[PDB]
Parts: sequence; C-alpha cells; structure tokens
Amino acid sequence: GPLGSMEDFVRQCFNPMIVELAEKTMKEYGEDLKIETNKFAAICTHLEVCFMYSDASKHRFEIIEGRDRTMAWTVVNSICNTTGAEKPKFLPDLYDYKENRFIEIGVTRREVHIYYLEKANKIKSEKTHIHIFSFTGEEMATKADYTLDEESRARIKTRLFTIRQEMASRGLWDSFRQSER
Ligand SMILES: [Mn+2]
Ligand SMILES: [Mn+2]
Repeated sequence: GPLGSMEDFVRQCFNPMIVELAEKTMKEYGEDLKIETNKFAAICTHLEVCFMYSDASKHRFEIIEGRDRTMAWTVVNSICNTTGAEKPKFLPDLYDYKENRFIEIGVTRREVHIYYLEKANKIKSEKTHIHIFSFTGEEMATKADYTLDEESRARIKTRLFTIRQEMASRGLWDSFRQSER
C-alpha cells in the first residue's frame, strides 16, 4: 500500500504557525527537517500539546516553548523576578500562575513511566512540575497531580490519537514510533 512522506503529513496536518515554529526550533538546533523528518513531526506534536494545555485555561499559563531561546530565558527570568519562583536550570514549557510553578510537558511514543523518570532525572528540580502524555492515552505527572481537568486532558489525548491514526493510515506510524531515542 502507499507509504506517504512524513513531511507531506506534517505540512498537511498541523497548523501553519505550529509548522513555522518547529522549523525555527530545528534551525536553532542545526537540524535539517528534510532528513530528520520524524523529529520534525515530534517537535510539531509537542508544540501543539503545549498550546492545547495552555488554551485549556485562558490566562492561567505563560507559554515558554516556541519562543526563540534568548527570549524564552528573558521571559523565565521576568517570571522569576515577579513571582519569586526559583529559576529552572533548563527551559521549561509553561509557567502556571495558579499553582505557581513551571511545567515541563513531555510527549512520548515510549512507555510513559520510564519517560517520566528520565525527564525527572534530567531536570532534577524539586519545583518544576512534569506532565507526560503518550500516543495511546496514558499519562503520568509529578505527584499524581494532573493540573487540568479530565475533559481538558481528554481533548489532548484525542488529538494525539488522531495524529497516530492519520500517520498509520499513511504508513508512517511504525517508523515514527520506533525512531524516538
Ligand atoms: Mn521545551
Ligand atoms: Mn517539553
């Protein structure tokens, strides 16, 4: 059956502005989307989940992901100065003004608990909250505190299911799943 290209998929199935931010992130990292195309789709996916997470509660979150690296640190530093929040060592994805903490969002095709543990071990902060989603509906979050309500998280999981299904229909799912390191 037909095996499509992952680039065609990304440009056809993500919002043009998500695609454009992912292009910038990749350029920022010296990565070529034409060759690392599974990664391009992963970056778009993660951006989109960050935006959906923030949009689940308007004005509650400051968005950090998506910004140019220098601007991202400028915003993290302003938030720390304004709120008294402890400065994180790696750029997080959001800041939650209700619970008063930065959030790292992870999206994975691997087992969620192992990926959660890897993420926690990496940032090593007692303060940054981590919330992981997988493509098959599972999630894991710091202290079993899921931040958003069930319907908000369901909307995100359904979007991830839809991306998986559309990939699989084009023959792209197996390589996308297996490429995560
Ligand atoms: Mn990030
Ligand atoms: Mn993240």
